[PDB]
Amino acid sequence: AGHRLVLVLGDLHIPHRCNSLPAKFKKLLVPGKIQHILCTGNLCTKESYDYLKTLAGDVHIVRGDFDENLNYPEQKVVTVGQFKIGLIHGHQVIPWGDMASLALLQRQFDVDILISGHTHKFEAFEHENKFYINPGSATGAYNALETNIIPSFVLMDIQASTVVTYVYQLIGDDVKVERIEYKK
Amino acid sequence: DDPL
Repeated sequence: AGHRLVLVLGDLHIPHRCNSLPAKFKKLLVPGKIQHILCTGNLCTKESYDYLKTLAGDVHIVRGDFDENLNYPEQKVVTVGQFKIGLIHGHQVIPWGDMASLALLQRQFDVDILISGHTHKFEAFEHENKFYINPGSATGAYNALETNIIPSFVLMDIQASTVVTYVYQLIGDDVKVERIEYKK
Repeated sequence: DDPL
């Protein structure tokens, strides 16, 4: 209806570390449903960019540290509905995934939601009025810290003052979905 | 539901 569906994913590392998204993620990612894609980077080649384009017309990608495409911006600020959203791959946040370092970027970008990746660990939490999302790695690709990476991605359902974030994780060989709500 |  009046909802805006945003797919948030990244750190695919195709084809160096993985060949494809999990079979059970691809069944759920069908064309014609998602309005926008925000990708944290590390695709890492044009084949995965083309795959995202089959899912939505509006694909937004920031530059990861293993991306072949050096034209992607380092970071991006977009507005969807009433929400300003920041996007960055996250290898620039020191130390990795530190919320103090993430918070300074939030203030620097003046965004309601900050999306980052690079850790391959899904996290979504609200902190001092602001919302922070890491979709993890959609392929479960190994990391330079690894320890059992779980494939995952995020869907944001944006309607009026609320964001409903859905987390899809591959745990065992079953897709577990969790739902977290954020209000501006 | 979920959208997928």
